[PDB]
Amino acid sequence: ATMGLQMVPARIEGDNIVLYPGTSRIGNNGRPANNDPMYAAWLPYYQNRIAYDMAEHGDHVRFWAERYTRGNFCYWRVRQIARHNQNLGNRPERGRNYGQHHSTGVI
RNA sequence: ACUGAAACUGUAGUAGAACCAAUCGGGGUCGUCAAUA
Repeated sequence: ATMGLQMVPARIEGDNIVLYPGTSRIGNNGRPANNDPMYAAWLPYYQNRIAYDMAEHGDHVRFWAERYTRGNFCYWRVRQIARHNQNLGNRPERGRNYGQHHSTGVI
């Protein structure tokens, strides 16, 4: 279960697998370096739900995200999301803390 | 400036000899499963 920290989001694109670390950078061991955020955004899907403006696997999407904190780590919480053609709208304000998930306001 | 006639292409001969539809295989048995937050 510790091995999941060492995995980067990836997409194959032709004969290449292309890594997508996002705003964070791949540390030497493969974990997100120096406590920068998780390589993928978290799309709240079940316990809190962010429908478009429900997204499915492999939807190309454009979205706002907010850096949120829990425990030793932080991540980009998807705040609102649109299909890549649509417009995601104006910058959202400070998100609500969702239990132990605390907003940083970096959006 | 006188049509020849009459005559069974029949008679004898086994599409057959040899070749395995076969070779191997206990109707058997134990460790999880799942990936997030």
